[PDB]
Amino acid sequence: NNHFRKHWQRRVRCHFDQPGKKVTRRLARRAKAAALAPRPVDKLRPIVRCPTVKYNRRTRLGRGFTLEELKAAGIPRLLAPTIGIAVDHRRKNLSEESLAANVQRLKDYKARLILFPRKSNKPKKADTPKDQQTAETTTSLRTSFGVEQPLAPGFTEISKSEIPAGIEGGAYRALRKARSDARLVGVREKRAKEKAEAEANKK
Amino acid sequence: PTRFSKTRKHRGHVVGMRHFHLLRNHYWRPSINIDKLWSLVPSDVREQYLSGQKKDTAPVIDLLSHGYAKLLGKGRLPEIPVVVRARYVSAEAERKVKEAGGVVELVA
RNA sequence: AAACUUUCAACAACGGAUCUCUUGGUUCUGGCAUCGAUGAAGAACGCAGCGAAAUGCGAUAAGUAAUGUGAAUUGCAGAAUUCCGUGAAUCAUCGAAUCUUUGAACGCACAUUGCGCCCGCCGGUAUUCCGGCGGGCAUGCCUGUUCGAGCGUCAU
RNA sequence: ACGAGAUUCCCACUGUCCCUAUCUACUAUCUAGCGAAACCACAGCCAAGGGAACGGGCUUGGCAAAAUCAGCGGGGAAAGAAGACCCUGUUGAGCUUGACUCUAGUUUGACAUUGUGAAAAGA
RNA sequence: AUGGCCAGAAAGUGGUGUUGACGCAAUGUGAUUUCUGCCCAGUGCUCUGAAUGUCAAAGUGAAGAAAUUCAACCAAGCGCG
RNA sequence: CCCACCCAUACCCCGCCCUCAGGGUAGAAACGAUGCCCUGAGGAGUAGGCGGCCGUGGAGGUCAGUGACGAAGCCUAGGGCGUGAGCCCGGGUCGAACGGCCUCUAGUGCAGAUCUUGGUGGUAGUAGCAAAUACUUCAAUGAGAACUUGAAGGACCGAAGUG
RNA sequence: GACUAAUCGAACCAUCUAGUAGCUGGUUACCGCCGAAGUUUCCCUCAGGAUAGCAGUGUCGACCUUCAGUUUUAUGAGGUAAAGCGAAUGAACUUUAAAUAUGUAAGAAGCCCUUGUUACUUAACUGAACGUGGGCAUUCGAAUGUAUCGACACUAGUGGGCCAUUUUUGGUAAGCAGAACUGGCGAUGCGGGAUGAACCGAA
RNA sequence: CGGGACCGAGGACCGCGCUCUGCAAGGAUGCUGGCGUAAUGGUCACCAGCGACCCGUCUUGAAACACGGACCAAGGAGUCAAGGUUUUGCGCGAGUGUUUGGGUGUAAAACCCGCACGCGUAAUGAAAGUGAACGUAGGUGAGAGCUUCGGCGCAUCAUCGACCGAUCCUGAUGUAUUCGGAUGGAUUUGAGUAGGAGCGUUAAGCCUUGGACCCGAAAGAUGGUGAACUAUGCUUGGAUAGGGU
RNA sequence: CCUAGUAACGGCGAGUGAAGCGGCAACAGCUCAAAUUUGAAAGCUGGCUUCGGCCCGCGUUGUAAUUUGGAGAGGAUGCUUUGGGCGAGGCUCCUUCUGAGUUCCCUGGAACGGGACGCCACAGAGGGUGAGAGCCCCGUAUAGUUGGAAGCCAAGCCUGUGUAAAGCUCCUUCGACGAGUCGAGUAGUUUGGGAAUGCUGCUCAAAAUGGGAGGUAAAUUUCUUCUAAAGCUAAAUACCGGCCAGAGACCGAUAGCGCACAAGUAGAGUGAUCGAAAGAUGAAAAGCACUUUGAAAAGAGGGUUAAAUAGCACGUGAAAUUGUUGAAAGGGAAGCGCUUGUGACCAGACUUGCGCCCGGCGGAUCAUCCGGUGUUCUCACCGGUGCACUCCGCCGGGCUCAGGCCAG
Repeated sequence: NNHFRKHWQRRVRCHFDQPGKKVTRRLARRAKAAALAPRPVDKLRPIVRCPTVKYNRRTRLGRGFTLEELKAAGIPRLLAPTIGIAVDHRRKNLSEESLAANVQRLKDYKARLILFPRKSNKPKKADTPKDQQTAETTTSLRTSFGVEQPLAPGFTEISKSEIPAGIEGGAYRALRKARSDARLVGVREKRAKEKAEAEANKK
Repeated sequence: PTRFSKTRKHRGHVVGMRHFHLLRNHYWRPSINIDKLWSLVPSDVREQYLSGQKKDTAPVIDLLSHGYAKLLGKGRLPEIPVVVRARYVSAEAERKVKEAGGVVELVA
């Protein structure tokens, strides 16, 4: 299983520039942080659940918050990308739980936000006052607003009187019955339709 | 290293069905036998449960958090009631959990 | 016995190995984005007191200006530099210029230093002739200007 | 008729021989000057023996005396002979043909370019 | 000559062609003299002479809920004569 | 038929080398224990397999390493060690660096390839230096004159020319 | 098939390109320890393959069980020589019995008895097979030899060669041609055959 | 009882012995002479006696043939990468692997961090799917080691059983009366379970693919350059005594 | 990075081969066409300008504002939003400047070598200087420190305020959305998508909850996702070209690029193109004055140099091959092995050691005891005591033993 039948020597990529590229990336990050100070170096991201049945046990960071999440948090969609919040217009909220989690995330960020006035001599009422502008800040939203609990807890404890009775017949029999019903959903519907037609014909 | 090779010494002497667009994530269901079930409990709590200092509590184990979807039934269990939450379970694994005095809860 | 041929040694030849050296290669890494009708890359021909080449330069020709430095250059010759200075130097920098004939190459040509056209200026007796000098004259396309063509559509 | 085409004969003619001899020039030769190359495992007298039909070197004999010059063409060397010939190929290439698969050209049909009126036969 | 024989990738392309059968093109034979053993009809050459016998694509009909399937019809060539 | 005698790397005895095998060696006065001591047997080798050592360029560590009072290199009818590849020293030449030990590393070891590049022999002072008719005398120049010049002669091209 | 710049049955230049070759040539220090092989069996052959066998390094297992190109004993094959027929009968006669080499067997892992079953077999619970239990250690039931074990792993060459004694099968005018075993050589020096792939001695 | 030759390994004692004040008994001492340096010894050159083919290379069984080699110096040919496999060393171990990345730095080093992921921890089936204890993880026979001397028995081997999946047959209680598939059998099968052994790394051997030990072919293809030679043609020029018929 | 050598494709099989998810690096979003400004083309190129504008025009076959599906338009409703100008300070790039021995001795032509005594070090990187230099010189380290230009960022501070534009919340309603295009057939090509891929040509050719996709062909009924046929946009990514810079367990003049040199040069070819060889005197030319022999080249003396055994043939100067000198051998090969011999030339070894007995010197680090100290805790060291029948050296004799080579 050796794929060396093409002119492979023309397209060999070595990586001797790995430490140099790491140094260049760190220099670029330092320059971006110095240019963006006192703002954090990154944008606030929502918590999303990974697709497919393999990865839906785990949550991670998404692209941006939804318009519904911004509306429920009270943050206008034009103000949001100017105060460090990422916006994603494609994503929708199919269920209430993720919507509530991301709305609470936005409200925590809004409670921790310090908003400097556009003009120092003319502050507005949406702006943070000068007596509150001084506080210990964070510069990594991926760290301070990360995924705290990416998986469910793998172990809890309950009293022995709170042990559930379980599904009737057993979980194995419940799984077998669910698979059988899914396989026979159409045949039983056709049989019921034929029986109803026969009953209507010979009532 | 070239000085250790034999060349230096030899110097002077020379079926079934096809499945189009297979997605492996459809078939993700890792399995754990019941003889490894107590190893998912943290060590101090596991030793307390096995010693018998917890006679009023039962451990609830989420297999999907540990990365398992099916509970298989190789081995034997101690006589301690355990709540197990799993996507799939074998008949023998359920039978052994029920003898141990716990229950297998189905999740998705 | 010598000579000759061969062997061994010393010194001398022939030749350029060995050793040591390296203003050069080779590979990797890091930084930067900047050619040309405002005429590029390339080519030719020239330029030094004494050069054929390499280098630099373009009839302002081993260079001019400007800025900085501050006493050379050097193979020969000849001159320095008021050294208490608008200042040496094959110096460095470089923002101002010069930049022959060409070349995408542009009046038409070019195997020719061939032949033109337009407009000014100057000189030779000069309204007519002769000569010199300066500025122009390629193609495709765009925007606008102005001059036009066609019962193509009309009004009067 | 013509012919640097292939063949047999006749007369003349004669150094083709018989049968060789002699002369001239230029070389070869010697000297002064100048000055290569091919080739070269090592070397070079033979005889008999050396199973594989081969000896220069081994065995047994004949023998065998420095250093040289002109010739010579028996071996040994010497042929762009690593040629030519024969044999072999996962052989190469040119060429031929109802060998295979294709194909330029040619030919035939259909759709499009493709419009305006008639008359007749079928829907 | 709305042609023959060629050329070009194509072209509002070129040649033959400033050409027209006493011409142009392709063959075979090879001055003159001599000279066409006798007769066909198998292969071949050519006849739009009747056929659909073979019969592509397109088009036409039948069934089917449709994919599709089945039918005729069917140019040139081949075949037959 | 008989007696004596000759000699193989064969056989016997002895020494030495190596390999293999079997033993001994700590209340350590005790050892490159990867050592030392005792005993026995065995020894050809192509294809092939394995082990140990020697050498070359470069790297880390180390030797308080060598060196202009002479490094490296080279020559040597001068020596010492090793079965061997090799190692070391003396003498001569020379002029600026180099080596030992343990690890690391490789563009690491030549007699052959009608090799590659460069250099050099025998042949050998040899083969030739022989088409185009041809040269000679005196003087001058000069270190030196057949093939320079002047004069004096003799010849050739022979007008489809050596013009 | 001439000529197209000394190049022509398809010129020259650069590139693809370090094109491919199974064919030719070459392939670089020393010492030590082992050390080979030519139809064995299967496959359509030549322009063929695998494969057995023989080798070296590692290990491991109780390196435990013993085993053996040998003799003897018992019994086969070779009854073939031979003795007698005052034994019978007449190589084919036999009381007895050759030589050369040759097959099989020779223990506690063995032998025998008993009990059942049988889906084997037999007229048959009869033989045989499978189990069951028991007895036989009083000598473990010839000789000689025995640094000779076993099982893995990985690696390598050679796997339809030459000569010769013997046996055997065919042949030729005469030569000779197939097989089987064994020995030698290819891989090998030494003493002797004056000399030397195949001889003698000896490694 | 004589005569001669070659050798002297070892290095306190220990032993077997005897002829027992000692010895010839587990290996040489004693006495004496010359010389003390090229005398012994060694190296080189040569003579003498005996011995002794020219090296690779190729071929087959082997020779012979054939091919290469005038001489010398310097280069000069099993390498690197990826992926397997077995063995050796090392770390951790049901886990293992920091180095894609992030942090940090005395800055390509070293040090530190973690989500995911890879391999392993479970297999079987074409698939849907199902998925590994009757037993101190079984019985019997061996088996190192240990033993309280009765036995316990590692690894491993042989044999009989048990469990999981696949195949075939039967089809229980139940029931969306057409689903469900228990129980019991029979064949093979799988490096399956039956008290985990793997993951990472180093070193060596072998494969497998790349130019792949080095040097070569006749070739094939892509794009360019030539009619100064020569072939043919067009345009424009030049040239060729004297005789015979 | 992983997915993954997996799904899949593949004569007679050699082989080929993605994607979603997941972790990370980097992240950034938007503009049109389809609407009547219609109570006012509100838009724009060019020319002339007194810089106030004014003209020639483009354009209604549509130039501004508004809207882009995330929506929007119309309403309703009540709150919020905005324009300019200074600017401390910081950063980027060139510029002035930076520590310490030429102290003494020896070798040497020359110290930059050896020895002694110092000093600097946020500098002991590198190079030069007559041989290995931290302190002779350039540089090197570090904070800064002179002078200059152009940008960027930025703590804050002055002012205008609502004519107008903008955001938020709700809603009956409305809500235009790209055509020879999508799609279908067929042909070629391509792909893992030779049932599921893309592209292009020809023919046919759409629609309005429509259309595309949902990797096995079709009909029926559902569902899920987006919204094609118009357009812009930094970063993370690539880099055998160019420019600048720093490095290496790389090569060391037949190596490394073909080229360390007047190298893509000289040279060759009609041309396309092909394409070398070739570095080193010495620290300093001090590159040989002068004499003499030769026509000259040169030779010989004699200087120069540390050395000409460095003479512009030039560091070192191997082998092949050659000359001279010295030695030897040779009757059709030499070379080589074992063993003597001759000649020539050499390495070792040896030269005396140790121990007793006398005699003569020169000294008390003899034994014991005391104190101090260290140790291995019983052994030592240091200071006092020796008073010479004891220790330690030296010199004369004598004796034993052991000593080199060859032999009987």
